[PDB]
Amino acid sequence: QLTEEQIAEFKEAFSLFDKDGDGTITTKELGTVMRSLGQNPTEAELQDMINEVDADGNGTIDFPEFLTMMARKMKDTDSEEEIREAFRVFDKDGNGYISVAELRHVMTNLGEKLTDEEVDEMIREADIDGDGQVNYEEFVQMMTAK
Amino acid sequence: KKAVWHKLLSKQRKRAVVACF
Ligand SMILES: [Ca+2]
Ligand SMILES: [Ca+2]
Ligand SMILES: [Ca+2]
Ligand SMILES: [Ca+2]
Repeated sequence: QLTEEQIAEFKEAFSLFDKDGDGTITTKELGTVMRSLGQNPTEAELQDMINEVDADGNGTIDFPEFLTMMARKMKDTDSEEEIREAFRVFDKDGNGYISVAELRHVMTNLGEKLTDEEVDEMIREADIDGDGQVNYEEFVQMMTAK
Repeated sequence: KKAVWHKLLSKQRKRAVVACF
């Protein structure tokens, strides 16, 4: 069903939600993650999401339940397809380059406070060829390390 | 800062996982 590489990647994802390491994701933990992404879920939304994934109706998500979800929805992700997907999302106009203005929009969309000086520094540090934007090879070099 | 690049990748990954619920 699921390989070992992907079960390890999914456990690492799980750990980002299970902040107290108790082996369950609560509506509180899901809500914390969502608000860290700039989203504003209601408690009713959070409950609906937990209910969709929660196989034994105990009102929390254990790792087996989370794994069943990832296997239904993400059974083809690696560190590589995720970087490729992130680049496609960030490159709003689809020209194969991330601009200063595109990175500002991504930051807002993901609830990351910004300044112009921070965005400039980010583009300059990633921009290996000096053309003033970040192409995919540049992105991959910057994103390969966690 | 590289940390902020990495944090954005992780936020995008978390958004994709949240969208699976
Ligand atoms: Ca927990
Ligand atoms: Ca459960
Ligand atoms: Ca672009
Ligand atoms: Ca460049």
